[PDB]
Amino acid sequence: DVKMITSLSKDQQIGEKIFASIAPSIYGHEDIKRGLALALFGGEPKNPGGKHKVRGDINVLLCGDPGTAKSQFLKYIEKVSSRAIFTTGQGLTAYVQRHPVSREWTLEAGALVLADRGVCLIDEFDKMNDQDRTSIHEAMEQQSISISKAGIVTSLQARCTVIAAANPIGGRYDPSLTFSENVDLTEPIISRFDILCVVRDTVDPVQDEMLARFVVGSHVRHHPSLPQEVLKKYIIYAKERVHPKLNQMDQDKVAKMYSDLRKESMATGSIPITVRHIESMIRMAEAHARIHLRDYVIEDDVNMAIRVMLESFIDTQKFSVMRSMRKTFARYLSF
Amino acid sequence: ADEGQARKSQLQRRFKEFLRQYRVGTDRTGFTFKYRDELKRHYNLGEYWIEVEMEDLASFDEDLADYLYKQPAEHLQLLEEAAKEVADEVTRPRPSGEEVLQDIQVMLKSDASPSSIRSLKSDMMSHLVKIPGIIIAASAVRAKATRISIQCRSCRNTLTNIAMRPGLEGYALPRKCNCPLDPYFIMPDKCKCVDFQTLKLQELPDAVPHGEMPRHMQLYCDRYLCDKVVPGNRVTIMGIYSIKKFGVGVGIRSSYIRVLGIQVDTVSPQEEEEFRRLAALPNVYEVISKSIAPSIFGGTDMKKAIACLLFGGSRKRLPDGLTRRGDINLLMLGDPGTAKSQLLKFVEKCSPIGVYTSAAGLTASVMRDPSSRNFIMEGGAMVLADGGVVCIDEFDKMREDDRVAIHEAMEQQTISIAKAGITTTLNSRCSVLAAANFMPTILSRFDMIFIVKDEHNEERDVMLAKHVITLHVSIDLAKLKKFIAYCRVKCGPRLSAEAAEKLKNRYIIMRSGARQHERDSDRRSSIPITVRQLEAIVRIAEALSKMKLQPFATEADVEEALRLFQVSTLDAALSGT
Ligand SMILES: [Zn+2]
Repeated sequence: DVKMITSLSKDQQIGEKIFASIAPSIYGHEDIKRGLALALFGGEPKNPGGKHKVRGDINVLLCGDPGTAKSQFLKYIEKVSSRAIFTTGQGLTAYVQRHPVSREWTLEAGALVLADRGVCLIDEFDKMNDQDRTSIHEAMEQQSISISKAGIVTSLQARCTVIAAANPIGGRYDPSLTFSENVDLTEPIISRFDILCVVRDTVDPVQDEMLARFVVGSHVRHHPSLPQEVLKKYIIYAKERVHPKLNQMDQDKVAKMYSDLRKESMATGSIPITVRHIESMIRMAEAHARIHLRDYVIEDDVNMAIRVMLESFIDTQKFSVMRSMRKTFARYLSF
Repeated sequence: ADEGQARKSQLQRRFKEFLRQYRVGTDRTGFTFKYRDELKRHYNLGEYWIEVEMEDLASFDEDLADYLYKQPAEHLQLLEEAAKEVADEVTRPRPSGEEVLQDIQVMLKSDASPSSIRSLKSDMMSHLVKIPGIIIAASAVRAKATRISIQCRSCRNTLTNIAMRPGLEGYALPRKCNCPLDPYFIMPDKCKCVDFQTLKLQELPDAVPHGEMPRHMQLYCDRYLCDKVVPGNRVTIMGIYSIKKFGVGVGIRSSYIRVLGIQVDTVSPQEEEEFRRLAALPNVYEVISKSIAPSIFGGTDMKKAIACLLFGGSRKRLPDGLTRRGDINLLMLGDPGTAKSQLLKFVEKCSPIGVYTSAAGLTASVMRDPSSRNFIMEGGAMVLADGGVVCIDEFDKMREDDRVAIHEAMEQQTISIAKAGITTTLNSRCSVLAAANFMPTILSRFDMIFIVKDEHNEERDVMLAKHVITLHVSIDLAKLKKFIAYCRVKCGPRLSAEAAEKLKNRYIIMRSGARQHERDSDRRSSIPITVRQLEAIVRIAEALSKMKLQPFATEADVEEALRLFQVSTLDAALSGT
């Protein structure tokens, strides 16, 4: 069963071959394909020896103007993943309920305890209510809920990765302001997300045909007159038989970047890469231990980790800063 | 029928020869009669219970410890009736005031692998089981008639000495007086009673098959097992899985576990000295404040202050009964960058009593109960923390009413709600460690403000590169707590005459310029000194000089505390303008 997976992982170039296996229909977005693939397998939930409880869950937050297949990105991840659940934001915690059969006032499970090990697909993130907002943040940095309800005082477990998509205000994302303005979300919540992908639109002529032809053809072969087999068994296998290790040769390969970029960002109207970004980068370090079975930290996927952790930060920036920081780093990082 | 009592009179004789003969220890050292001695030493103290161990019973007579696993109901009786005939030939002659022999509740423990609630299949009905869990509830103790006596109503015929069966099963009063149909009533004057509780046991968290809410079971404690465990404990129950007999489906019964063995999972003269010498050593101050925040580094003042809140000042009662505070409050202003949640978790973990809150609320509420249809009172966190410490984050998220009430609670140190049908008072005695992200008055309810700051020089960036791996990689608390537990309770510090004239001249000159500060600029908001802040200074110096078991504080720490405060007030000075 593995004997194939051995050489298939030893291709040394499984990255490209797996990226275009998720998002099977939707054309383009090989950018966000990368991030979501990073999220799917996950990372490594190491337990720090200083009693600090770092988490091993990658949470994503899409955003972009209406009509760009965000919801489809949610629905396909409903299928490909395992033990997944789903919800809209327009039930998040366990609540007292009168049983249909037994006629006793029991307690029923919510929507963040049914993903206690898998994924939680939130939709219409903006439409959440104040109680829902004050309840969602607790589970991010603690991953554990208490219920002192009418039923009884309990404290249960919730270890889920959150995959949600918000909307742009004014019916269109406009990149003059920062992303923290068009999202319409409380500020300490966006920090609880690792990746911040920003979806947009395009009127380029040569891609109009490329996308049209694809949709039209997908409407030609659906009506009554890496495939979906390798990667499902692969997310089952590669979830289990790896335990990525952590050496200390990369420990100084990054600080040389931070010392520069912190000044580069603070110089202008922005807050540089902070520790809650280094944590995301170091989490996505192992995100490729699951694809390659590599499990050893190398100066190769650190070029990838830093690249991604800046990819999800240059976009959420100002008008001329999203390009000034590019002219500096996108040419500096030697992409 | 006639062989029944003839077997029993031969079991109650082999259960008696076990207590009377079982020894331990080898032949080289010397022996020890294990259960006679405990019977005597527990009777003479007035306890009346032994703790028989099942391995011993097995190793002495192998058949008995099997019956006890199969028919525990009708054999525990013989065991507890032999424990009473052995405790008679051991303690007698009882001296003067007691000459009636009591009854010995024989508990029993074991060393065997535990089952789990999900493994209680109905073939285990009336077999000793052994399950772990967590207590989740506790009823109030009640009476339970054991030896009851009835009387007729019309002809006044008595039929006494009737014995109830143990567990949750009643009794069927006759109807054939030998007078109307059921002429029998209970005589309340003649009925021996024993206590009984009723707990509720939830299954351990790491054994739920993870799709649902954990299942729980119901217990039934007895005479000496009552008031032995508190909701929140870990236990290991040895009970007789059985059924209620108070006589969805046609033949369904209820089920409980009659507990007859209980366990719990987890100061010294020589330990006192490691507190003594540590309080006496010259650099006693920094040694603690260094080992109270290993992960987070930078600006030990925000860790210097937290050292005092763990000790606190002292509670004084003037002649007027006008008591004084004995706790402190702290505010850590600044952006939420998750650097502070770690600190909250630490201070909560290393505290004698402590709760970290983001349910019912913080202060008390008045809620319309579904059952009563009326309003009831819900004391929140600050009434459960007795002397402990409460940690709070996002000081603008808490409910408007709740924030008002926490303001008043830090003001007066008690919560008194006068609403629909509720007029009570709850003493709030805890410590507030708040983290911010605001009136000049809720701000002034505290005494110490710490806001966050940083730089960006490339040597500063070398400090940052240092701090990178200090987190990339990832005096003990286990004795720090047991040190505080003895330090708080043995020191009575007050101020010495010189600290008085130090503080007077510091505070007067702190006031003396606020005038010319606010008379000209008056930027619609500022923060001046108040006597509440002065009292805060005094109760800080007390907590400093309590680190050293030093019953009299001096100028040794007043000036550094005043400079700490020159930091903590200038912070809010910069923030409020
Ligand atoms: Zn009669």
